[PDB]
Amino acid sequence: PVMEKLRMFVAQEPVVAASCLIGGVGLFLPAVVRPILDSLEAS
Amino acid sequence: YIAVPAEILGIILPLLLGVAFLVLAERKVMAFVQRRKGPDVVGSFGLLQPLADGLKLILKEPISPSSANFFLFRMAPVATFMLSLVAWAVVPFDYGMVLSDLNIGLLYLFAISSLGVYGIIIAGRSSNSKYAFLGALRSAAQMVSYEVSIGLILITVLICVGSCNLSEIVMAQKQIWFGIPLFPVLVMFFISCLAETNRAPFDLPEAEAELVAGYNVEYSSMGFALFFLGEYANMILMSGLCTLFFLGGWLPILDLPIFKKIPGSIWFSIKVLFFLFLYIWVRAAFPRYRYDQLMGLGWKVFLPLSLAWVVSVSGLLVTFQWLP
Amino acid sequence: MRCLPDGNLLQTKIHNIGATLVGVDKFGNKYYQKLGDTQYGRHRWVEYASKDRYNASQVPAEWHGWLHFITDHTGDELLS
Amino acid sequence: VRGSFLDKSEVTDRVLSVVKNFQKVDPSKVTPKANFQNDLGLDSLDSVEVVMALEEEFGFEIPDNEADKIQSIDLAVDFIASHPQAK
Amino acid sequence: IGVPPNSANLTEARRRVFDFFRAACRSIPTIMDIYNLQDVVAPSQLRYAISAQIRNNAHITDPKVIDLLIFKGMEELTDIVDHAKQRHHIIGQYVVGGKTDFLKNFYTSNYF
Amino acid sequence: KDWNTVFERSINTLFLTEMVRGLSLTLKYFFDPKVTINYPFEKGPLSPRFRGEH
Amino acid sequence: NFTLNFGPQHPAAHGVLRLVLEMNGEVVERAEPHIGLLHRGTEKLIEYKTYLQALPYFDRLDYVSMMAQEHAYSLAVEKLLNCEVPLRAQYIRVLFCEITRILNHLLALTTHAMDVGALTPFLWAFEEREKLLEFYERVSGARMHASFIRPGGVAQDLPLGLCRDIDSFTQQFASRIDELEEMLTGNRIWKQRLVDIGTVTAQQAKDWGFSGVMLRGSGVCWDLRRAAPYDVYDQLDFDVPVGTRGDCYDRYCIRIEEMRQSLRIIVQCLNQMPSGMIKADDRKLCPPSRCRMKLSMESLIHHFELYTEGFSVPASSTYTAVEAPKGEFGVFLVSNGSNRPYRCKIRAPGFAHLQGLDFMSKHHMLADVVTIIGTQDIVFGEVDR
Amino acid sequence: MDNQFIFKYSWETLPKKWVKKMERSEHGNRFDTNTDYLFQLLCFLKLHTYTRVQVLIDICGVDYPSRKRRFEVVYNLLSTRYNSRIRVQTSADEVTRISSVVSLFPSAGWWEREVWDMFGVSFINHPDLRRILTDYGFEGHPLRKDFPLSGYVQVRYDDPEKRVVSEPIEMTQEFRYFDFA
Amino acid sequence: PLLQDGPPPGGFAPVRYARRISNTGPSAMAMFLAVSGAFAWGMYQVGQGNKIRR
Amino acid sequence: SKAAEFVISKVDDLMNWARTGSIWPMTFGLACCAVEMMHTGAARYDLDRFGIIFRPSPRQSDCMIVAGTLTNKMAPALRKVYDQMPEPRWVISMGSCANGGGYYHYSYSVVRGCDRIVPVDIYVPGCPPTAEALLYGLLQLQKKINRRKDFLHWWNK
Amino acid sequence: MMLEFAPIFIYLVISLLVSLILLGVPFLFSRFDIRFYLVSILFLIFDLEVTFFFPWAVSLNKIDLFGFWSMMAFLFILTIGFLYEWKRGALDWE
Ligand SMILES: CCCCCCCCCCCCCCCCCC(=O)O[C@@H](COC(=O)CCCCCCCCCCCCCCC)COP(=O)(O)OC[C@H](O)CO
Ligand SMILES: CCCCCCCCCCCCCCCCCCCC(=O)O[C@H](COC(=O)CCCCCCCCCCCCCC)COP(=O)(O)OCCN
Ligand SMILES: CCCCCCCCCCCC(=O)SCCNC(=O)CCNC(=O)[C@H](O)C(C)(C)COP(=O)(O)O
Ligand code: SF4
Repeated sequence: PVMEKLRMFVAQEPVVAASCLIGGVGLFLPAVVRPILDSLEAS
Repeated sequence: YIAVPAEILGIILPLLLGVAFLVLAERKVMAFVQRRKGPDVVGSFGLLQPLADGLKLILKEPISPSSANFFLFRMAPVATFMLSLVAWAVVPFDYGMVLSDLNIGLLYLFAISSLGVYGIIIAGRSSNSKYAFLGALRSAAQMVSYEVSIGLILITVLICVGSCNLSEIVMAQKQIWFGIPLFPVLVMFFISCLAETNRAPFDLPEAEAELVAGYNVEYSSMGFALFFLGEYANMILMSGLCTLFFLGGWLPILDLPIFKKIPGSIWFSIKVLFFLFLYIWVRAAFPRYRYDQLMGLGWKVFLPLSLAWVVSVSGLLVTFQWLP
Repeated sequence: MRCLPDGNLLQTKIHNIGATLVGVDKFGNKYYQKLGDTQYGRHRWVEYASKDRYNASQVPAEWHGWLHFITDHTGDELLS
Repeated sequence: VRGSFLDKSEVTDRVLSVVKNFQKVDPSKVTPKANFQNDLGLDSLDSVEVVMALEEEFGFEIPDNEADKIQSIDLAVDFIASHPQAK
Repeated sequence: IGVPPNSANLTEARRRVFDFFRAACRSIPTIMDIYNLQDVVAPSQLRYAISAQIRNNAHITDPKVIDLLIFKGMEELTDIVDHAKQRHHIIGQYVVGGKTDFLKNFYTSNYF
Repeated sequence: KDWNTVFERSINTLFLTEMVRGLSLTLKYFFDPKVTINYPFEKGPLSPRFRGEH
Repeated sequence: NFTLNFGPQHPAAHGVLRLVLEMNGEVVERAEPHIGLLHRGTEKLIEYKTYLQALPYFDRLDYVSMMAQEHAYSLAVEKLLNCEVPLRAQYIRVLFCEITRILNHLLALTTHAMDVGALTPFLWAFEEREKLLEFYERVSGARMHASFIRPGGVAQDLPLGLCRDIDSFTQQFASRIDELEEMLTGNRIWKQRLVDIGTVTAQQAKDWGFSGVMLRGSGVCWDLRRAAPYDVYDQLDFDVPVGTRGDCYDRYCIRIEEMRQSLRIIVQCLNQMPSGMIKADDRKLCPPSRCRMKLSMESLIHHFELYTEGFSVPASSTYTAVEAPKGEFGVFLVSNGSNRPYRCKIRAPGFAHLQGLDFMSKHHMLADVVTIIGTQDIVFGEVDR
Repeated sequence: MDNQFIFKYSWETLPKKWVKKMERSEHGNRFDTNTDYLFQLLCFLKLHTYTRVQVLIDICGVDYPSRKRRFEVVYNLLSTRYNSRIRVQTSADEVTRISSVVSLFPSAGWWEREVWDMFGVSFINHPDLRRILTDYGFEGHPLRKDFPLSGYVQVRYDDPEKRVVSEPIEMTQEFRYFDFA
Repeated sequence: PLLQDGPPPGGFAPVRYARRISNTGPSAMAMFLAVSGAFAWGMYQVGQGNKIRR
Repeated sequence: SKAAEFVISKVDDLMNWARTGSIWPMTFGLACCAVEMMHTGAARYDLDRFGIIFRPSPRQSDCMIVAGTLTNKMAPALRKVYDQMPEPRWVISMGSCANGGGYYHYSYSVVRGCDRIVPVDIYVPGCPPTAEALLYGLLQLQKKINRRKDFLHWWNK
Repeated sequence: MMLEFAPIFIYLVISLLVSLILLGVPFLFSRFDIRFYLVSILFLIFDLEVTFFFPWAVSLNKIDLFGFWSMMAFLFILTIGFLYEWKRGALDWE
């Protein structure tokens, strides 16, 4: 039942969770969005 | 080069005056929050208080305890004071108003900050007092701990700007002040500046009542004054750095002719004054952390958040091709 | 000109603005009051005759009670 | 070469002198076999005194459960002459 | 560690006396260092003073009095060592480092 | 317990919301008049019962 | 283990506080207070005084809660004399006791807060302290050592207008308490400095003789004003706050609530204050009026007797305790029939509380020691006597 | 739990040889016991279900020079369980050690140190029995009636020795004893 | 004399002793939304400024 | 020397102005007098406004306020702290206890006046002196400091 | 160009002279705590991290995606080390 374990982790470690979200956005954008933007430019 | 010493003195002397009056302003604001007056007898509105205190200090006999580190004991305050002074060589107050237009100025500031720890360490060790030594060790550890977060925030600004030149960092904020998109980074930077300058709520050397002796407890006369002056000059410098990196330095709030009438040095000064007021206000508002709590905050909160902001800013700017 | 070095005297000169002269004693000290409410209505003070070398012990007995809110009688009424 | 025990003759002379110059011991009954109580006119307090004097002169502490057996000069010299802590 | 019960008889009290005397004598070098006495008095004179104090009370026959004297001696030794009050010729209560007495006292005052 | 309450706790912790109120009411006293007495021109109140110099 | 010898020779941390701590790094292994630095021989001095001359010694024991100790000593003397106090005097006594409790709690809370780095609440609270000192001075002519509460009642009646000014103070004091609280109560730094610091179980509190806030913080509902009431406390409404965690934070909250309840009691005393005498009417133990002594022989004789020899107290002995701001303050008084106390043993709560510092501070950080000292509310005048 | 119930129940339940004197008075219920039974009596009162005397409020000495056992040691105790107070007393002399009650009440530690400092009564099994109030190296026991009010010595700074030192007292104006009896 | 200091007829006006509740303060979503929107729009502006500088 | 004396007097006036305008007392808070001293430093009297700042270390202190009873046990600690104070330095005795032993004068454990341990410049009477009385005592200290002629005495030595 | 460093040297000389004047005018009238070593080690590691960040930050416009991901891998290794330190209690000062 890992959907309140994540809830508990966020409640108890807000700083670590926020850091993971911010850095994960920073990693997700070049990994996913950038190739999409490059593909839309080719066509 | 013959006129260079005149420029250097025109920096150093008004800075020393500004520190002398920052002490008075701290006392005044603290008093007014506390529903009292603060210095108002020595001179009109207490404006002669700093000169009297400095005169008292120079007229005080030096002690120089019978230690085996006679040279080091007096040189430590000299080191910290000189380091506090020399950071201002690269600080621009307006377009073209700067002593040294260093291309590597950001890293130079980081280096000066990293050098600041030695005065405290040497004062603690040379004083021949276990309490001073322990306090100095704790203060040094705190400063090195928060230096990591300061450096990472510097990297975030550098990614946005693409140059280590402080004037270029200012002029890169013509479109928008960096403190608007990076507001949490600015809050983090201000807190890290508080911790790095041993200021409340991080002022361990001020916690004598908490059985925590400061690193300068054995100092008297002008060595103690040198430590104090270096600390307050560093407070002014941290306010200036907050202004440069996030509030657009000498730039006006809005790119309009009405705002462009007033000189850029005045904009820079006003922002610096706001940050100094926040220094005093914070000291007036809150109690202090324990050493262990603030170390935990340094390593467990500010480092991960600073690194995350580095990653997020760089990834976003690379993705949409908004790099400088 | 004593205001520039002596900030204590400056505060008295500022707060004398709008004040009422209540009396003068045998040493030339001047006594003022406001009749407002800032320090819970306590608005009595003395301007010492000597603008330098003033000292609290120079207040005579007839005015000491008035100055310390011990009595509402001024020095003049006590002397009469 | 380095050793770990003081020489027997040296310890004998040292203890003999300590007993001879103590307070109440005429340097004529002090023989390398003389007993503190029976032959030196010393009470138990004085014998404890002498044993404590043996400690200072050789720079180390003699156990309380061992001092009860040092009753003459021969037993003393037997003890200190083989104790490594003796100096 | 804790305060022991009163000595049941003179034998065990004498044993406690000997233990106290050993503890007092073994602390002499610490006292010499603390008070800087190297050039003021020999360690044996300290030992002799302690033993003389023990001897001046050799007439006591009540074990409880002996136990109390030992307790007080331990407290005085502890204060001498742990909380030394340096004077010059005086440690705690001991001075360290042709006419009869009546004439001297008479020349001194009327209160003998 | 619930995503909304956990989110509200996280924001409050991250944004130092409770530290703002202390700053605000410290600033309110900044503009109010001061209680300091301008000794020796002004004195504190005393009563006829005051026990001073015999 | 290393040994840090901490003596703050300044009122930042008491002033005669002297601590020997054994540390394992920054962790406290054992705390050993060294006391007697303010031992002034009070209990010996009292035996050389008449019962009236002894009274000012009690102002100087817990010299932040002056009138409370005055009250306790007067009660002990009244108990041995079987002396009846008039109701108006009872009400004045309780009113001043609760003013004293507020004076003590303000000082204790804000000196602790300043010790852990919160500077402003001290100034804010000390202005209110100044207002309460003015009530002390208006009734006694002294800001602190009033010697106002005496065997038989109080020294003098209230000056006209005092009750109105006290009412004016009460109308605004709740906002001052609220400001102190908003500065401290919810602040994350304040909670981090006080939560789970110096935990005390109820069994530990009983074992170490804890009283007052030090005992109620551990969940033990015990207040002498309700358990063994005196004066007019049984005619008054107030709550007894108790803790649930037994730590420094609970004790801070309890002290705040106690200030609120003291305000409540003061309001009730102001409204229920009756008219009549402020001194017991037995003419063998109380001073006559100035005009009576100048007009009547019997009065003059009694005045002469009272101020030279003092009254006698029949041979007896008893222990009398009150709920002082710092906890149970007790006096063991022994009388031999003469005009001087034969023996006066003073039972100070700070003596028990400071003795508990060793077990309270075990395994805590160095910086928590001052926090624990502050939560104990130690004044060495009563610890040392 | 009133003082009538405590008096009657303690008479019925306590071992007889523990209590020599029992007083019931509005000044307090009082039990006097020999020194050898003090510890057991206090343990009984603390542990027994119908007494639950859990708090030791204080211990103090009283000097009676006219008595063969001049010192009287008074134990003031409290039952928060039953909202009642009890006083237990025993007598002592200058050389007879009495039992410590630290193992029963940890609060006793310092009160016993104080009795020893002020009066000179010693306590068996006390873990750390040294003076607590007087100056280091103090001689005598100040609360004894024969100890003079100003003591025997005073202190002053001595410039030649560069230290504070102790000398026999010298009084500029002696304490005046006013005998109104 | 017969006049003593005491309450007026009817007693003194009632006084509050309990804590007063101030206010909740700024919403969490509002602060999250303001910071997130400022970040997004400001980073877009940073890109525009970088283009102009280039 | 019609010109040297004027310059010397001006120098001494400057030194005295500096030393009176920045007095940094260390507080020896021993007993009840320390509470009135705390009130003197509080908002109503605000010793800060006279330039008076209280220091934790004797090394940064120009003045020692002895506020309360001095016991024989405490006297060595007071003297050692006084001996760490750098020159020039002054001592203010506050309250009857510090002045002459006060209510405890005849006790076996009390020093009969702190002037038996350290030289005293100003005595502030009272038990306790009011906060305003302490402020008056500090103004008397200023008056004493303003009679100094250090530069003139050294020029002539 | 290195021309701009000369004013810094002259500034240092003047600041030193001011220091000597101010300091010299008044002369006219055994408990090893490993956690400090550990915090020193952590500071050393993240000091080198900042060092390596500087050229990367100024070079992002030229190194593009490859440089970004190479620095990301560097950071991944160092952050695994940081997680190891965090779990082992190197970041706890209690
Ligand atoms: C704290 C943050 C942790 C982040 C951890 C997650 C990321 C770790 C790095 C994982 C490797 C890359 C994963 C990302 C996948 C997307 C890669 C991608 O987008 O492809 C680009 C190419 O990306 C790469 O090839 C870079 C790979 C990074 C190297 C990672 C090391 C992998 C193994 C190396 C072996 C060497 C031995 C290791 C020594 C220890 C395309 O670029 P281009 O070919 O169009 O032009 C090149 C560039 O734009 C101009 O300079
Ligand atoms: C024009 C005005 C400009 C003003 C500029 C300066 C602003 C003022 C700064 C000073 C404010 C007062 C300073 C005194 C407080 C110091 C104490 C800080 C304690 C601390 O850091 O706590 C941590 C949270 O705060 C933190 O973590 C702080 C960093 C917060 C960064 C936010 C990170 C996420 C933001 C969301 C971004 C999302 C959008 C982008 C996608 C968590 O530690 P704890 O132990 O105290 O926990 C207990 C939580 N109750
Ligand atoms: C610097 C110094 C610090 C420490 C100072 C300590 C001062 C302590 C002063 C008090 C010491 C005492 O008297 S402690 C009490 C001493 N009193 C007794 O022992 C009485 C019984 N008598 C005997 O045992 C024998 O007469 C005896 C000769 C002693 C031995 O036995 P022998 O005949 O079989 O040798
Ligand atoms: S002089 Fe009075 S107020 Fe001051 S410490 Fe002594 S007894 Fe307390």
